[PDB]
Amino acid sequence: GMAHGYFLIGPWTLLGPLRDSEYQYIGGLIGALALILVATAALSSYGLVTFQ
Amino acid sequence: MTELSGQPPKFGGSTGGLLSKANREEKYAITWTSASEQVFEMPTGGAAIMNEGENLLYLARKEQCLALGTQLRTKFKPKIQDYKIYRVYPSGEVQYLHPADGVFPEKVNEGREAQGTKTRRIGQNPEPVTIKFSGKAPYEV
Amino acid sequence: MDGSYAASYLPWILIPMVGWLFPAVTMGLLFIHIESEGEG
Amino acid sequence: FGLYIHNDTMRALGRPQDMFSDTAIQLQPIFAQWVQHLHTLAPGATAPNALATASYAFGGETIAVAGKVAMMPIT
Amino acid sequence: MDGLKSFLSTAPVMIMALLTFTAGILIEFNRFYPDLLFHP
Amino acid sequence: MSHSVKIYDTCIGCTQCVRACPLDVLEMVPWDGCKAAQIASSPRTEDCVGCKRCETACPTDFLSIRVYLGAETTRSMGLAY
Amino acid sequence: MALSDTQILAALVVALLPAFLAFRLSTELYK
Amino acid sequence: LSIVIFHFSWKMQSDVWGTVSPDGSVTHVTLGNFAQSAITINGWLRDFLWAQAANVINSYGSALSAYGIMFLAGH
Amino acid sequence: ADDFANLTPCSENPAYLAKSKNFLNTTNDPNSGKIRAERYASALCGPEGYPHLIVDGRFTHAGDFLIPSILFLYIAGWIGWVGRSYLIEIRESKNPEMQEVVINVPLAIKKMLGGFLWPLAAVGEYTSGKLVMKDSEIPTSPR
Amino acid sequence: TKFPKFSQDLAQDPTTRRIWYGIATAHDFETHDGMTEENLYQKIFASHFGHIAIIFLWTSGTLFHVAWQGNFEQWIKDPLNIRPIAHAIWDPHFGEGAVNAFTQAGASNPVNIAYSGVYHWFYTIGMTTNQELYSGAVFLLVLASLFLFAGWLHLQPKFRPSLAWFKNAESRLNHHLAGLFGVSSLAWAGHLVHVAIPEARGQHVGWDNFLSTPPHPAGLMPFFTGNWGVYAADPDTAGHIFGTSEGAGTAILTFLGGFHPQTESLWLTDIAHHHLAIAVIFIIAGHMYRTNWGIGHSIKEILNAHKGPLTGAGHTNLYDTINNSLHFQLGLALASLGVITSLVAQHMYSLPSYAFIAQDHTTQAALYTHHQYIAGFLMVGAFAHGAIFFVRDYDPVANKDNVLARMLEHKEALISHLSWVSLFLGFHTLGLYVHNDVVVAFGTPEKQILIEPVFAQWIQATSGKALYGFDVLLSNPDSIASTTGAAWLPGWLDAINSGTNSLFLTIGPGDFLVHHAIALGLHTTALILIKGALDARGSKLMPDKKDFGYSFPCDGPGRGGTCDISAWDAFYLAMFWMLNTLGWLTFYWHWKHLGVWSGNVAQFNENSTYLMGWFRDYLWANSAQLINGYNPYGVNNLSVWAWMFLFGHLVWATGFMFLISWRGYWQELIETIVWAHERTPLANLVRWKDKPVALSIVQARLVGLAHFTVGYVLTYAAFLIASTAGKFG
Ligand code: CLA
Ligand code: CLA
Ligand code: CLA
Ligand code: CLA
Ligand code: CLA
Ligand code: CLA
Ligand code: CLA
Ligand SMILES: CCCCCCCCCCCCCCCCCC(=O)OC[C@H](CO[C@@H]1O[C@H](CO)[C@H](O)[C@H](O)[C@H]1O)OC(=O)CCCCCCCCCCCCCCCCC
Ligand SMILES: CCCCCCCCCCCCCCCC(=O)OC[C@H](COP(=O)(O)OC[C@@H](O)CO)OC(=O)CCCCCCCCCCCCCCC
Ligand SMILES: CC1=C(/C=C/C(C)=C\C=C\C(C)=C\C=C\C=C(C)\C=C/C=C(C)/C=C/C2=C(C)C(=O)CCC2(C)C)C(C)(C)CCC1
Ligand SMILES: CC1=C(/C=C/C(C)=C/C=C/C(C)=C/C=C/C=C(C)/C=C/C=C(C)/C=C/C2=C(C)CCCC2(C)C)C(C)(C)CCC1
Repeated sequence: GMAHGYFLIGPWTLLGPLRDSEYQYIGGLIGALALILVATAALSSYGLVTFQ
Repeated sequence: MTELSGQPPKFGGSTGGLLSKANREEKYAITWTSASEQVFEMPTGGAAIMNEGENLLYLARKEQCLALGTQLRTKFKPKIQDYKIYRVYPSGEVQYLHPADGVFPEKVNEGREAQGTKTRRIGQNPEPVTIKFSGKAPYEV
Repeated sequence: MDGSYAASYLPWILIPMVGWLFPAVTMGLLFIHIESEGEG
Repeated sequence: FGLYIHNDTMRALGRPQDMFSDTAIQLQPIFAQWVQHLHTLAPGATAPNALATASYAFGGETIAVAGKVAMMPIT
Repeated sequence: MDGLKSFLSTAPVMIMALLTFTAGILIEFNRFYPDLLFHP
Repeated sequence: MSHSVKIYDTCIGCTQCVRACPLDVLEMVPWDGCKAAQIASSPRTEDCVGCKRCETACPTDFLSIRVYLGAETTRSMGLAY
Repeated sequence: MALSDTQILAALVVALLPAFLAFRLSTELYK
Repeated sequence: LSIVIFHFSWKMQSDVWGTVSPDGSVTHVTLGNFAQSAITINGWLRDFLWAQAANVINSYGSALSAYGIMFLAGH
Repeated sequence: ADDFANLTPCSENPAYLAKSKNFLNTTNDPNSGKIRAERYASALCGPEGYPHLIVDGRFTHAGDFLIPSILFLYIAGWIGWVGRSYLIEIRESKNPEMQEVVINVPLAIKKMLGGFLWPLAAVGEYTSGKLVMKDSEIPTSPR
Repeated sequence: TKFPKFSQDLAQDPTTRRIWYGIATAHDFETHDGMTEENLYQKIFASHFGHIAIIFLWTSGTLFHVAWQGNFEQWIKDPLNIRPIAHAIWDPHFGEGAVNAFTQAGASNPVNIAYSGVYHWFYTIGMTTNQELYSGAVFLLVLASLFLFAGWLHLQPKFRPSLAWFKNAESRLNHHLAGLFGVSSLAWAGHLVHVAIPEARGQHVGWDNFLSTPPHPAGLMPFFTGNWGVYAADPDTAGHIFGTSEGAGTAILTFLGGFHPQTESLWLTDIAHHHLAIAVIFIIAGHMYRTNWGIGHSIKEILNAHKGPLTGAGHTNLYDTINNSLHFQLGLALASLGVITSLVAQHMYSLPSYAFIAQDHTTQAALYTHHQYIAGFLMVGAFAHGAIFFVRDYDPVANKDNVLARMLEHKEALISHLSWVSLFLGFHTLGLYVHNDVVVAFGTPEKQILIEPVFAQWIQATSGKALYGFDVLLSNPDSIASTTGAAWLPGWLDAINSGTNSLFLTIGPGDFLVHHAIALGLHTTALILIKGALDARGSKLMPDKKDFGYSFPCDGPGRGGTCDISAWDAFYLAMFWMLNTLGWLTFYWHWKHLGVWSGNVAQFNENSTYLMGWFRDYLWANSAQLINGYNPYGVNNLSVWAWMFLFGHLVWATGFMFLISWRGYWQELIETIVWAHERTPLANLVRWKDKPVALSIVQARLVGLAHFTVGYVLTYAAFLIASTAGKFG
């Protein structure tokens, strides 16, 4: 998670819609946090189904 | 069933062989006796070398073993009609599959019980409306 | 994006709720359901 | 094709600055441009005994015959 | 010979020959009498 | 699971279905309904994939061996994974 | 005249009733 | 190959072919519209297909009418 | 007296006249357009000036669909009748298929020539039993 | 695994197919495990309740969004110059350009304009404020709640209806004719007379006053006596102005035909009178059948009594044949409903009932296309369920020798003559079209075979259209059909003889050619569907096909090859021809009405004869605005329709993939992908719970058809809407 969340900042930070605003880094951060939340849900669901 | 013997064919490896299913679910084995070291087509792609004497080979599916068996019995100078095919479970349990009673099924044999037999023509199956709200189809009755 | 109709703060949170939360939750429930291997 | 779909969606939404284009998020064919430039400089340099470029599609003057243009650089 | 005759009598040769004959007829009839949209 | 493979009484015992079957679903068993004194049998339909080679092979006026595809298993789907 | 915020919120509460009844009909039809 | 030949046709009509003036001004066939239109699918549907199909459909009553006929025939 | 009021004869339509004074030549004859402007003037046109045809059945427009219908039906009856008789004759020649792919040109031309009496032969085969076969003597599929 | 619980076979499937098929067979209750007939009917009853409730909730959403985010009260003032809006847009994806483009129709925020004609409907029936629409939507919330609860309750054992209750056809027919159809039409005539008609005359009638304000000054006295003519009274004058009392009458039941001069729609008093008469007839008809009082008919006796010397057993046992086959019943319902849905489509555009809806050309086009497509789906489903009947429910011994079995007995004749009519139509319609195309191409358009549709013009004359001068029936004043003094005749003639509406649009050779294209399409779709239904039990390739069910992949490559052998495949093939037929008919309608609204009828009249005119003058030209919804220069309110046009093209082309390329190639590719996953480290940590496999053969056909149809409908909808809206008729 450390590795993945660290590098997941960049894409939206430099290319997302907030890149040309005064909230470029905040927009990248928000996108990365939402992505990590969805990925956590996916990981947990996989674990819930595969180890019954 | 007991234990299986035979030497693995001379082969360097393919990507077409066994996958996780072989260890997790089921696998198949084919044994055959060859008169010499001869090249044959690997059902998973490539050419392999069978050895003189006994040969055991593990394949992913029963149809692959049967395709190899037809190739052995149809494409070799002295024909090889000696191959036996088994189903191998991950528990170590081995199950003899082919040929069932020691005789190829193409030719008749005593002591065989007919299965799937229908004592009528196709055109004598009942009408589905006569069997609806059961669970059966006109061939199952 | 705005709205002059009554209670125009409702799409503000309902559009994310209908587009993100509702599908995520229902797909997760249906996923855990169709994969459920309880006998029967 | 995904780049095309992204550009269609961005332009439809009135967001031209978010498109892939020479005036927004540029995707310059840098290597092909460099090879075109190398071709243009070949006559007299890396091609000493060549008077002109092998093909004016790589660059140079706009060769025109009659009212039409025969061949010119292709950016 | 007999083989050449049996070949010239085959179905594609005969169908193309008849199509050519009919096309000649139609083309020439429209050459001498064009634009017959209907009978006077 | 598996498919269903039925053999009807129009069987002439030519055995071509057994030779065509690439998974050893069929056998020949003794019978007295035809001159060949043999009838096809499907004692191993759990291995049957349903490729219909037997039906392709059958010579009788409309097939004497009939494959009805049914519940799909990894053996019946021809899966090697 | 224009609908009021109270009217919008009152309709959501009312819609909570068809929601519960649809849940009940769904789960019973599952039986 | 359909995409390849469409690319060739449009690029040559936009950024290559055209009329040169006695002054030297180059007025291309479709006025250099490739850079902003060929980046979206709607651009290819409108400025390439729909726009340049105007000759094939209006070809009736002229020498190019067989081309419109074969157009419909291919469809 | 006032039928087809939405149509006027092409000789009375100004659009038809303005277009017919520019009718294009059809063949090598430079008077084919004038021949068109003469011939089509008798039929009914319309606002656009293009001649309209009347398949209504009235004999004042018998040339619009009746005469061509008779001609086509005659030719097509001839074709089908001679082909069918060729097939019937060939059927009893021990190997009809080979004669269906390799034509029996003598018999074929003979059957084609005797096709001008095809309606008489059709009626004659109907009154006997050569035209229509009985249903229980025809193969069918299960119901 | 558990899912799906109604099929052990699918439940034990170890592949992803298990999922797909579990979704695809849910509603086929008959093939659930352990299903009985009684449980079947009970589950269907409760599903029906759920479906009605869903309909009510949908209508509630429409009412609610018009009342909350629309411009209903403003649109009522200036209904010809204001565009009705459906609901507000909330999309965080929008940029400034799109925000500007969609704050339209006077709105102060992004909005879509409605094309369902719902504003005209709600305004015509007497609603005038947002509060009324909101109260309606809350009431529909309650009605849906009631039907949902009823559906739940009838699954409870004590309230579970018996099979004999479901099989009581006589009582249900009586109730549905007299009560469901009759009393509903009566109550609607009461709403018209009490609310809608007074509202149209400037009077308010709502729950606050409707008790103390009669619909007529005389009130019920003439009804219970003779003197019914008092209600025909003084009708609204020609100068009546909708919503005000200027020129308003007092009558409640009239029969003056024609259209309201200002609103260009049927008179509300005519509509009320129609519903009263229909109510009377339906109530009378709902007494035909026997129930609990000896009087009444047995449908079984009627069917058994109708035998002829030339139809064998006649209709014997058809009562049980239909009463025991839900697929026969559903096919009948679907066919009849599709016919009357096409009827609705043909009459609403021609004889509209909602005030000012005729001048709203995009709504008219959209509603016509909508109802025609619904009709096509309904017809295809009708024939598909007829095939399912033949497969699952048809009984040869009880239906022996009757008309049903006799249809199978000569099925080869039916199929062959359908083939012949399709070939006839196709050959010759295509030949005339191509002749016209070539003859116009070479610069000699005078040599076109232009057949005047004399028969339909003559029919128009029989109804009064004097344009053609046929002088037959209602086009001849001396006719006994026109010398009757019918109160509707002056208005009907005045409407049908003005070239200002869509009442019997003038027709010419283009209409002839497209009508034969329509005949070809109907015949070929019917041929496919009927060949599938009549061969579903068996042919010579598959003499035992009834043992293989309605839907199955094939019969293998043997016996010549048997791709698309099942009757389901016949449905799937016929779907393409239905979509093609509807394309032709909607092209015809849209182009003709484009000319009508633009005043330039000459374009369609002179260029619908050759197909290049259809190509350029209809498809190519009317795309100009649609295709410029977004361009390098900016964005307008047509941007959504342009993007949807492209979206439909994409979905259609995507379905081509499933249709053209069949399954084994994909299974091998998926096997390579499975190997790639099982051997890639880190990814090896994760494994699929279901074995990935290629989509099945039937699944492929269905998914490809679904993409084909979605793309079809969306492409044409975006085109129709955007062209008619950018041009404004
Ligand atoms: C499939 C339907 C169809 C039909 C209805 C027509 C019909 C027609 N076309 Mg057209 N056309 C079609 C398809 C069709 N076309 C297609 C697909 C194309 C694209 C290739 C064209 C392109 C086209 C062109 C370019 C032209 C036409 C023309 C014509 C007209 C010329 C007729 C004529 O005089 O020829 C010949 C007339 C005959 C009578 C020939 C038959 C003679 C037979 C062989 C002799 C038999 C007589 C018999 C012995 C008598 C016995 C009588 C019995 C009672 C005993 C005609 C009305 C021409 C025109 O100018 O239109 C006005 C023309 O130039 N068409
Ligand atoms: C379209 C894809 C995309 C995009 C747009 C970006 C965009 C970006 N990336 Mg990312 N990246 C990507 C994909 C992408 N990345 C992928 C696929 C990977 C591989 C998984 C990476 C992995 C990667 C790493 C490892 C880093 C970035 C970083 C960055 C940012 C560097 C630019 C900058 O701000 O300058 C400034 C850059 C720096 C100041 C570098 C940080 C220096 C620190 C102090 C490290 C010092 C090294 C040393 C070992 C200290 C450790 C101390 C320890 C002993 C206690 C930038 C916004 C950097 C970043 O996030 O900025 C903090 C960075 O560290 N990227
Ligand atoms: C089936 C009818 C229907 C439809 C198609 C829509 C459509 C829409 N609504 Mg609306 N809504 C409806 C009924 C409906 N509404 C009713 C009756 C109410 C009053 C309770 C509301 C109150 C409501 C609010 C407050 C808002 C919307 C909004 C929206 C838009 C965004 C989606 C959303 O957030 O919804 C959310 C919906 C709800 C919170 C209430 C549930 C709606 C009904 C009662 C349930 C429908 C169930 C349906 C029949 C199940 C069948 C599904 C089928 C596929 C099987 C969208 C265009 C948003 C908007 O205006 O966008 C700008 C917004 O914020 N709706
Ligand atoms: C009396 C006036 C007249 C004149 C000025 C012409 C002039 C011409 N004709 Mg024409 N023709 C005429 C009458 C006339 N014809 C009549 C009455 C018919 C009806 C039978 C035809 C049918 C006809 C056909 C079918 C052809 C010509 C062709 C030609 C050109 C080549 C002449 C030639 O002999 O080369 C060579 C001649 C031929 C290849 C065919 C000779 C025509 C005979 C009468 C019919 C034989 C066809 C056969 C029975 C069936 C076709 C099978 C095929 C393998 C040949 C030439 C400029 C040919 C052409 O157009 O060149 C491309 C050609 O193909 N004409
Ligand atoms: C007067 C008593 C009565 C009434 C009111 C009803 C009413 C109804 N029954 Mg019921 N039934 C009754 C007695 C009654 N039944 C009895 C005694 C029995 C036992 C013998 C049954 C047994 C029975 C069964 C088993 C079922 C029904 C079902 C239904 C529903 C049919 C589906 C539907 O909603 O379409 C509504 C139809 C109409 C409103 C009229 C048809 C409209 C026609 C086709 C054309 C449209 C006219 C007009 C142009 C529309 C305007 C359009 C508008 C948008 C402007 C319906 C609401 C079905 C159901 O859904 O269960 C919940 C069902 O399964 N009934
Ligand atoms: C109107 C009443 C009606 C009733 C209640 C039924 C009932 C039934 N039908 Mg029938 N049918 C109908 C109408 C009806 N049908 C129509 C109108 C058609 C023509 C299309 C058909 C044609 C038909 C066939 C060919 C078959 C059935 C079958 C069945 C049975 C199985 C249903 C099932 O589980 O499938 C579930 C359905 C699906 C999984 C697919 C749903 C497709 C959705 C609605 C469309 C998706 C649209 C897309 C997502 C839009 C994207 C939008 C976005 C891009 C913007 C079932 C008992 C099947 C059967 O079992 O035979 C006995 C069968 O083979 N029907
Ligand atoms: C434009 C596309 C197209 C065309 C032309 C056809 C054509 C036809 N379809 Mg078809 N179909 C199509 C698409 C098409 N289909 C698609 C996408 C599907 C879904 C997969 C179907 C599925 C389908 C089914 C299931 C059935 C048909 C049927 C038919 C026939 C109906 C009879 C008719 O039209 O009259 C006459 C025929 C025509 C007008 C077409 C022939 C046109 C040629 C040009 C005539 C001239 C011959 C030509 C000169 C030959 C010389 C070749 C040489 C030059 C090389 C007809 C031949 C029905 C049928 O078989 O009818 C009995 C039928 O059952 N179609
Ligand atoms: C492919 C299948 C092949 C074969 C199978 C086919 C089967 C049949 C299928 C379809 C058939 C369709 C119907 C075809 C017939 C259409 C008839 C038609 O078009 O007619 C068209 C004609 C047109 O001529 C009419 O002439 C009349 C003169 O009065 C009319 O009034 C009109 O002026 C004029 O339109 O109409 C008539 O039928 C004339 C009827 C005159 C006599 C009416 C007798 C009944 C009335 C008697 C008096 C009543 C009241 C007296 C008045 C006052 C005192 C109370
Ligand atoms: C628009 C064109 C329509 C194209 C349809 C297909 C054209 C092919 C012609 C079909 C001939 C069928 C041969 C029948 C074979 C036959 O002759 O059987 C003989 C049959 C005699 O049987 P009986 O009538 O004595 O049988 C008693 C009945 O109780 C049972 O049928 O006579 C008829 O059925 C005549 C009706 C045939 C016409 C079919 C009806 C078609 C349209 C029906 C319109 C309904 C209107 C109802 C309004 C109240
Ligand atoms: C004592 C009694 C009688 C007196 C009755 C009196 C004194 C009044 C009766 C009034 C009645 C019976 C009113 C009935 C109203 C029914 C309605 C309103 C039904 C359905 C509405 C629906 C289904 C939904 C409509 C929709 C809504 C909500 C919209 O807003 C949009 C349109 C649409 C979608 C259609 C008399 C003496 C007579 C007989 C003897 C007994
Ligand atoms: C498969 C099948 C089926 C079927 C299905 C379907 C889909 C059908 C259909 C069909 C149809 C879809 C039909 C239609 C029809 C129509 C009609 C029948 C009409 C009638 C008419 C009339 C008679 C009219 C008349 C008139 C006129 C014209 C005008 C003036 C007025 C009058 C009225 C005189 C069933 C299930 C059943 C059974 C099983 C099998």
